[PDB]
Parts: sequence; C-alpha cells; structure tokens
Amino acid sequence: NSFYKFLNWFDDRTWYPLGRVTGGTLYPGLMTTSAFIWHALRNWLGLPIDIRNVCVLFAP
Amino acid sequence: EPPATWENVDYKRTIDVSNAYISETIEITIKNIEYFTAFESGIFSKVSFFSAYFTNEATFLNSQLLEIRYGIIQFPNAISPQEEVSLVIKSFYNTVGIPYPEHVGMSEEQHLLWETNRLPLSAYDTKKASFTLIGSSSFEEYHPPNDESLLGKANGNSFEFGPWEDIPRFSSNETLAIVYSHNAPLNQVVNLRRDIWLSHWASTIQFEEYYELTNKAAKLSKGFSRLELMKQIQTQNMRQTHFVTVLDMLLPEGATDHYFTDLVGLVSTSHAERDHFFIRPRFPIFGGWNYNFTVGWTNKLSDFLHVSSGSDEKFVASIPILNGPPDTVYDNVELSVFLPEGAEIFDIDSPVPFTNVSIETQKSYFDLNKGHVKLTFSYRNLISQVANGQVLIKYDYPKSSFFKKPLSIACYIFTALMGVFVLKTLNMNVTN
Amino acid sequence: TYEQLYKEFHSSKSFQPFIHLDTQPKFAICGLIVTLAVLSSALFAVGSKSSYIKKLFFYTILSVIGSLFAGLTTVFASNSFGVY
Amino acid sequence: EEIKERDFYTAEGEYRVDARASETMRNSLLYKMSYKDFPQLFNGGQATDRVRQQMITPLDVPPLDYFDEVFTSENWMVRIYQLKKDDAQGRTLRDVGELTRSSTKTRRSIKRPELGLRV
Amino acid sequence: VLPLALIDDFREAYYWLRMNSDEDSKVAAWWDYGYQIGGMADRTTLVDNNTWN
Ligand SMILES: CCCCCCCCCCCCCC(=O)O[C@H](COC(=O)CCCCCCCCCC)COP(=O)(O)OCC[N+](C)(C)C
Ligand SMILES: CCCCCCCCCCCCCC(=O)O[C@H](COC(=O)CCCCCCCCCC)COP(=O)(O)OCC[N+](C)(C)C
Ligand SMILES: CCCCCCCCCCCCCC(=O)O[C@H](COC(=O)CCCCCCCCCC)COP(=O)(O)OCC[N+](C)(C)C
Ligand SMILES: CCCCCCCCCCCCCC(=O)O[C@H](COC(=O)CCCCCCCCCC)COP(=O)(O)OCC[N+](C)(C)C
Ligand SMILES: *[C@@H]1O[C@H](CO)[C@@H](O[C@@H]2O[C@H](CO)[C@@H](O[C@@H]3O[C@H](CO)[C@@H](O)[C@H](O)[C@@H]3O)[C@H](O)[C@H]2NC(C)=O)[C@H](O)[C@H]1NC(C)=O
Repeated sequence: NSFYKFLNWFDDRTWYPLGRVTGGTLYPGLMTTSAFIWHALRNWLGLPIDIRNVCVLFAP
Repeated sequence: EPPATWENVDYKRTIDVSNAYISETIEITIKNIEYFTAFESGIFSKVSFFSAYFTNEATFLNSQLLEIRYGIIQFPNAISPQEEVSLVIKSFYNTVGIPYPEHVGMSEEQHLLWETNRLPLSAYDTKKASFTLIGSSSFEEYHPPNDESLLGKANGNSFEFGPWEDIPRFSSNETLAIVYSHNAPLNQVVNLRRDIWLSHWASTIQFEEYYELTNKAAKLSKGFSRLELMKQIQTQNMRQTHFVTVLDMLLPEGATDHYFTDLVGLVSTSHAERDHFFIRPRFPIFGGWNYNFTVGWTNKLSDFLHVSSGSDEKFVASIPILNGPPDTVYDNVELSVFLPEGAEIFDIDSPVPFTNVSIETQKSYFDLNKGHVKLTFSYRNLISQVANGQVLIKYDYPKSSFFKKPLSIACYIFTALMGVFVLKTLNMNVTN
Repeated sequence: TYEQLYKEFHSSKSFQPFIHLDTQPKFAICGLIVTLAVLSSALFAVGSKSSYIKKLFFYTILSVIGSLFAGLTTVFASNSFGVY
Repeated sequence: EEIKERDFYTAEGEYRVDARASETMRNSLLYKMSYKDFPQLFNGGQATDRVRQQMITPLDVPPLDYFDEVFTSENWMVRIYQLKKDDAQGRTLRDVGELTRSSTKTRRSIKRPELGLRV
Repeated sequence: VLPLALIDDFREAYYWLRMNSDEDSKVAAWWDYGYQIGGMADRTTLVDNNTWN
C-alpha cells in the first residue's frame, strides 16, 4: 500500500493490550531504499521479482 | 416439469461405495410406448459425470443435464413402436456420508452413515425393480422399518433387495440409511490453481500447482499425544489407519526439475521414482486439519505441441488437465495457460463443460510491452481418475514476432547509450 | 468441433526447435566477449578528437552493433540459468 | 512478597530438577509443562535429561488441570498448551479433575459442612 | 535450522499455528521468540525483543 500509510502506522498485533506506535519507534531508511529498488526493478528494467529475494540479497 | 410416454420392464441399481465418491450403474430395458431420467434435488449440484451406452456397442450416446430435475438421452437413428432396447447408465456423485461416531480416537475402525431412497424414482411404470449394494465389508441398517417385505438380506460381501413386482408411476416417499465400514483418509482439495508456462525460444513447458487440501474424517476425542503415535510407528502391521502420511501424484513421462516448496519455506523430505513423486507433509493430517502447499516441474515441448501440416505458422497444443493424487475429489479447479508474447487465438475446446472462459494479459521476465497472453478457464466438481481428458488450443505465431524480443532489449540498450553521449558532451563550466 | 481438432492433432508432425538447449552456453560466452569489445571501443572514442561530426558518426555505428549483440547475449544468457 | 528465589533452591543451596527438588519447584507452572510425559517415554520407567544430566522417575511430575496439550513436535522441542475453558457450573477446575481422576475414597460422611451466610 | 542429520522441528509448530487456529488469538511466550512468532506464525503476541515497557 502507500508510503503515506507507513510513516504513521499503529499496529495492534504486538504488546497487545497496549499496541506500539511504529513511526516514532523505528529507523526508516533500510526499508525505503529497498522499496525503491523493488519499484525500479519492477517498472523500468522490466523484470519483476519478489520482495523476499530483494530482502535476502540486499547485503552482498 | 414435463414427462413423456415410455415403459420399462427391468431396473437394476448397484451403488458402489469404495472410494471418496459414490459411483453407481443402472441397467434398464425400455420397451415401446428422447428419453428422460430423473434426479432427486440436492443430488443435482453434486453430479460430476454422466454417460449412456448401448448394451453391446462401444459408442456413446450424447447426453446433458437440464423440484425433481431431469436429464436427456438422445437416440442415434429413430425409435419405432412395439420395439424394445436395453441400455446402461453410469454416474459419479460427490458425497461420502458423515462419520457416525464423530470422535473416534486413534486406532479404530470408522463407520459412515449415508441416506437415500429405497424405491426407484423414475417417472415411468416399473415392472420389476432390484437393488444391490456392493463395496465395504460390514453393512448395517439404521432405524429399520417394521414391514418384512423390504428389509435387506446379505450375502457375499454385498446386500440384496426384493424383486418388487408392481411400482406406481411416480413415488419416492420411503427412505433408508446405511452405516458401513471404511478405512482411508478420504480427503478433498478445497480449490486448486494450476498454471502452465509455454516458452517457445527454449523448448520446455513448466507446470505449477497450488493445492489447498483438507481431510474429512473423524476427529480425535482427547487432544493429540505424541508418544502414542510413536507407539503406532513402533509396532506396524496395517495400513488401515485414517490419517495421511505420504501422498504421491503421477507425472508425465520424462520430468526433469522437481521441487516441493511450501508457504513457510521449502520442505526437504521428498524423493522421486521412475514416474511418481512421493511427498510428505510437515505434520500428519488428522481430520480437521489443513495443509496448503505448492508443487512444480518441467518437461519438453516436443510431445505437447504439433505444428500444422500444410503451413509453418499454425500450431496446435493439447494440454492434460488434473494429474494429481490417485484418489481425491476436487471442488473447484481453474486452469490458466500462458501463451508466448504476441500470439493470436482461433479456437478452444475441451470435453467437459467449462463454466467460464476469459482472455487477459500478464507481464513477466524481460517483457517490455503488453505481456504474455493469458487465457484462464474454470471448472467445478470433478474427480481424479474419471475426468482426466485433454484440452485443445489452436493458435498462430508468425516469424515476425519471433524475433522481437532481442530487438526490444537492443532498443533499450541503444536508447540508454545516447543519454551518456548527450550527458557527457555538454558544457557545465562556470569559468571562462 | 472437438473432432476436427482431434483428428487435426494426430495428422501433424512434431516440433523442431531453432537452436537446441544444450548449445546456448557456448553462444553466451561467445557473445559476451564480442559485445564488451565493441561497446568498450564505442565508449572509448568519446574523448577529445575535437571533431564533432565524425565522433557522433563512429559512436552511433559502434553503439548500434554493440546493442544488437547485447540483445542476443542476454537472451541466450538467460535460458541457461533456469529462467526461460 | 509473592515470589522469592530463596525457595527454588534445595537444602544447602543447589539448583536441581531431580527427585530431591524443592517443594515449590515441583508445583510450578514451567516445570509441569516441560516434563509432562517424559518418564513414560523411555523403557523401564526411568529417563535421562541429556542436558542437566539428571534422572527422572514418574512420581516426580504431578498432573495439570487447567491446561491441555494440543501439539507437540517431533523431537519434543516445542510444546503447545491451551487454556481450558471455564467450568459451566461454578466448580473449581481442580475439584472436577480430582473427582474424575480418583474414583476411590468412597464414604458416607454424614456431617454438616462449615459454610458462611448466604448473602 | 539446527544441524550427521537435520533437526527441523522449529517450523512445524509455527505453521501448525498458522494453518489450524482462528485468526484473532493471542500467544504468550517468553520475549526472546517474539519476532519469529509474529513474523512466521502470524499471530498477536504479548511481548517481543524490543523490551520497551
Ligand atoms: C540535491 C538534492 C538531491 C535530492 C535527491 C532526491 C532523491 C529521491 C528520489 C525518490 C524517487 C521516488 C519515486 C517513487 O515515487 O517511488 C515510490 C516511492 O518510493 C519510496 O518509497 C522512496 C521515496 C521516499 C522519498 C523520501 C523523501 C525524499 C528524500 C529526498 C529529498 C515507490 O514506493 P511505493 O511503496 O511502491 O508507493 C509509494 C506511494 N505511491 C503514491 C507512489 C503509490
Ligand atoms: C547537492 C549537489 C546538487 C548540485 C546540482 C548541480 C550539479 C552540477 C554538477 C557539476 C559537475 C562537475 C563539472 C563542473 O566542474 O561544474 C562545476 C559546477 O559548479 C556548480 O556547482 C554550479 C552548479 C549550480 C548552477 C547555478 C544554478 C543554480 C542551481 C539551481 C539551485 C563548475 O566548476 P568549474 O567551472 O569546472 O571550475 C573551474 C574550471 N576548472 C577547469 C578549473 C575545473
Ligand atoms: C549479460 C547477462 C545479462 C544479465 C543476465 C540476466 C540474469 C537472469 C536472471 C533474471 C532475474 C531472475 C530472478 C528469478 O526469480 O529467478 C529465479 C531463479 O533464480 C536464479 O536462478 C537466478 C540466478 C541468476 C544468476 C545471476 C548471475 C549474476 C548476473 C549479474 C549480471 C526463478 O524464480 P521464479 O520466477 O519463481 O521461476 C519460476 C516462475 N516462472 C514464472 C518462470 C514459471
Ligand atoms: C559483475 C560480476 C558479478 C558476478 C557474480 C558472481 C556470482 C557467482 C555465483 C553465481 C551463482 C550461480 C547461478 C547458478 O545457479 O547457475 C547454475 C549453473 O549455470 C550455468 O550453467 C553456467 C552458465 C553461464 C553462462 C554465462 C553467462 C554470462 C553472463 C552473466 C553476466 C544454473 O544451472 P542449473 O542449476 O543446473 O539449472 C539447470 C537449467 N538447465 C536449463 C541447464 C537445465
Ligand atoms: C489455507 O487454505 C485454507 C482453505 O482454503 C484457506 O482458508 C480460506 O479462508 C478462510 C480462513 O482464512 C476460510 O474460512 C472462512 O472464514 C471467513 C472469515 O471471514 C468466513 O466469513 C467464511 O464463511 C469462511 O468460514 C475459508 O473457508 C477458506 N476458503 C476459501 C475462502 O475458499 C486459507 O486462507 C489458506 N491459507 C493460509 C491459512 O495461510
């Protein structure tokens, strides 16, 4: 879904009676360059690959 | 509800209950005054096959379907008065009956309960009517009547029923309910999704599946203890147990690169044979449990595709549908064939009714305009070894579009070098 | 409808591919050298000849040849990894 | 006040899981859920712990009442227990398990119990 | 995965819990395995590796 729904994202599946607010508790930048590489391989270079394979082969 | 005018003199039902689907045949001999047959409602949206023979021929009279609903039999030449003819009819349902002690335990026989009507249902005057019931090894009747003339009598691992000389024109107000003994997992998929990639530059076809299977059997009374299952594995003398541990689909002739993945990873307990492929789940399925997985492989194109005779740009493909486990019943299964890029379609046919047909597009690797031609079509309620068939697609594929792939890559590289040429030779100094 | 196709299926002959599948890893490495030579000499002549017309001329021609060998290079080089 | 780590040690302060364990270690909730069917597994009624290197006898683990086992993996590495839903008649879930589990101790025992006032 | 032979009995019981359990159901384990249960078994834990509260 969108990038606007990620900067302010309240998930209720962790610390259950009182869920955590993610956007003020994590460091973005490892996720958004990865969504950028996914968006560039899928639309411009022509080859669609899964998000799991972009996440595994992100360090080498 | 229109009837007609006919008259039959014999009627021989024989329900066979030996798999995860109930299969019966009748042998009738209809005499003189196009032919209708009648179904109880509720057993009309479970019918999965229909047929008609002549008693000595090898042909097949055509027949189709459409609160008692009907089915139509035609005749090849004509019909004449004061003349009789004998025919048989096979049929395959999608019912099994429900386990009668709902909570069996671990290692016991399980019993099934199934209920239908005792007298014939057909809309014509019956002279003699028998009823036989082959299959399992232990039968009993549930809530018997009081009248002696229509109890059943057993012999030779089967039932028998009375000859019953006179039956009126239309009456089905009497039921029965049998409990029989069964020992099998009796599983069914909930839906399937198979898709077939038909690359053409290199030869190979490759197949993928997505099975969502479940088990309909008797639940456990008390939990799930491990060590009692270790005691079953330690002392083994039978295959009569009702949970599934291995399962094996049958494959085409020369299959090459197998894999058995999963939704959480890649399960590594699977080895091939000359033609089979034995797989094992992560956990044994015990009767209310689910398992969703994925199998795929690859073959060669040179036995699934024939180029037309008097041409070189017309091809005919014939694809097998539904090659899987040996005894399972599919509720809804949808097929999807991916023809290569820039092809056109003329005609499509299959020997089984095909609820819907659609034609769309879908992009793939190194595919830079308009996608593969995808054509998808759906089925419903069809069984393992009785509805296998083929499917035939005819298409054309010119020599023009065969060579457009490397020219598409080459045009993107050529339009990528000119940006470096213009970007490199361009003045950006601020001094003189 | 089904019978015309079914008797038209057995009346035909089999399928002969254009290049067999076990040959393509020779054309892959036999293409990857030539495209690097031609394209390297293409980007090598973008230096200071100080002659604009002949530089655009030579660069355009060697870019055309390098493109049309890079296409066949990546098509044969993709079928021998396992993505068709 | 409720929990103290002076009680999980044995006499003269040693931490162990054997037949001479503590009285409040044997009744805890993470002891009963790990060594549940472990002595009935091996032959003869004795078992080795393979990490703590201690020996367990099938009188050392009492049964639990409020939970029940649902899945237990192949090499006994993950064990999954489920909370048992509450009793439909107000009875404490220890008393119904003691009633079912022990069909002995039959008696007449005509004596009036000691109850508070119904308010 | 924990290796002369394999020991894969740590992904059986997350995929059991994904297949055979209703979708709004709480799992209570110790805080070392909070991220894997939420990531691979897909349920709603009570603690995880953050140790925030
Ligand atoms: C000298 C000054 C130099 C400035 C350098 C600026 C370089 C930034 C270029 C970023 C280009 C983004 C292109 C883009 O739109 O890709 C998107 C969105 O992709 C992303 O999620 C990552 C982009 C996030 C932008 C971060 C804020 C801007 C940071 C640099 C100013 C794909 O993400 P998606 O998750 O697919 O969807 C995003 C939302 N949509 C509206 C698009 C549906
Ligand atoms: C955060 C980075 C974003 C920068 C965006 C612009 C990118 C420019 C890239 C320049 C590439 C290097 C080539 C270059 O040298 O040009 C710079 C270029 O000098 C400059 O920096 C001026 C660029 C800005 C032009 C002014 C317009 C305002 C831009 C919109 C905000 C000028 O320096 P020179 O003219 O080369 O210095 C003297 C000449 N020597 C031979 C001695 C070298
Ligand atoms: C000069 C050459 C030009 C560049 C060469 C192009 C390389 C081709 C690979 C393109 C990307 C493929 C990514 C990929 O997902 O491949 C994996 C299978 O995984 C693999 O086998 C990919 C290994 C690729 C090795 C790459 C070596 C380094 C190349 C960098 C220049 C297959 O996964 P799936 O996509 O699931 O395959 C089955 C699905 N079908 C639709 C095909 C039925
Ligand atoms: C910028 C530099 C980056 C370099 C990164 C170096 C990475 C090293 C590790 C690469 C991983 C190996 C990828 C791989 O799995 O390749 C193997 C075996 O593949 C082959 O058979 C070799 C074919 C090589 C063809 C040459 C391609 C050159 C162009 C690539 C840029 C696949 O072969 P198989 O697994 O046997 O698949 C069988 C498919 N058949 C059709 C053959 C039946
Ligand atoms: C694994 O396979 C099963 C079997 O198809 C998939 O289950 C499907 O989805 C739900 C459960 O997620 C099943 O139950 C349904 O639940 C909804 C709740 O909104 C309810 O309204 C329905 O009436 C129904 O009870 C459903 O039967 C089932 N099949 C479908 C939709 O065809 C499951 O999604 C698969 N994947 C997993 C577990 O990751």
